[PDB]
Amino acid sequence: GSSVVVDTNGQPVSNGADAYYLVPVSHGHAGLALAKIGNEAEPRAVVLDPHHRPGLPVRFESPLRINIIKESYFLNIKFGPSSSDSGVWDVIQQDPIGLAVKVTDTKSLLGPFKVEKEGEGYKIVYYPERGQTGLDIGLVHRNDKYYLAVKDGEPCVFKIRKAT
Amino acid sequence: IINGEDCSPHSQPWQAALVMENELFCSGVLVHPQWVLSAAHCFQNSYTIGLGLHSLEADQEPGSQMVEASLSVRHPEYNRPLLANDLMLIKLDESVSESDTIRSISIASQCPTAGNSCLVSGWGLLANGRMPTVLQCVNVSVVSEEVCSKLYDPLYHPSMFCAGGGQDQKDSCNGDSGGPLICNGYLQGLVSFGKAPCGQVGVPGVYTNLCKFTEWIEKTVQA
Ligand SMILES: [Cl-]
Repeated sequence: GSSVVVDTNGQPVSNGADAYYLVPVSHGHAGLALAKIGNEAEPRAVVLDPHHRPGLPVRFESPLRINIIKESYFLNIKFGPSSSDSGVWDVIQQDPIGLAVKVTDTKSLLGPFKVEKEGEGYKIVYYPERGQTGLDIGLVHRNDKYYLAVKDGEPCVFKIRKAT
Repeated sequence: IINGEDCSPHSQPWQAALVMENELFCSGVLVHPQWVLSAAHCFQNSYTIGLGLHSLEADQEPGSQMVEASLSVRHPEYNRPLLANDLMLIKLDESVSESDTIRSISIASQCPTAGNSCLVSGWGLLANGRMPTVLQCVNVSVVSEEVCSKLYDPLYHPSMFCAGGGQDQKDSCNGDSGGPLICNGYLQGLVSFGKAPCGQVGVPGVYTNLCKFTEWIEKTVQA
């Protein structure tokens, strides 16, 4: 596929080497964070926290030895440094959210995500089988929180700001 | 190129740089005066290709050529299965003159031998995470199909071979895609993919297995 994912400065998004903020295009006041779903333990669900910005930055990782991300690549998305796989995103069936984005500490060679052009920025798309059709990542509201979750047709649209 | 060194200037005169607004994102290999071979995942609708380089400042590299290209042909089985058949041919807008610093290389017809010591070159990231100033080179050993398949199944396909994975942590890294793996004076592979992050102990890189595509290559270039 043609099209290269770019950051808010028009530069290609790097393959794993640099970290980026996912900035909601109409919720710039809100940042990505971790929250619980109800089962105490540690917080492992990804939310948009309206009161704390700019949020936890991400890296986009392909096993391809190219230094940029194209919209057609399957990716891992993760919190933290390159060297660690403690904050790797996966989508987990979980009451009462639905298919929630959650952090895990294991990673497939091909992650399940693509980043695809939508409106004024990008959406995250989940491809559980790594086939032709994927499901948009949107917001689901419960327990006073906004959880990242599969919401096909209702994506959350982000711009990608280099953590620089 | 992880844990290699500066190449001897212009010792790899088939090396091609693929650049986007004067930043490199992939390499390729001059295989014919009007054709560069690269990884299919590096596909772009048009290219700026640097030949004869050592540093990536063409302005500072006498004998270098920056040439335009718009036609590229991805192998028709690319990504079936996923990551497999990872080669494409770029036709340069005009033929290039061969010189002391710009030269075609022949492609191996024989498949790789486990234990064979081969050379990878590129301008990708270093062990320290920075980009190098000049073309890097490193020697890696071809790994058995048994060790390749155990590590990468179910994504191993015989359009791929593995190399590197030693204690020395020698490996390709991001930006080395599409560049050459040379064995015994022939082009044997293209940098393709591996585990991320690169350089892990015991995890070899994967390279396009060019001996399986010598007929598709000859036919595309001749059609
Ligand atoms: Cl901005």
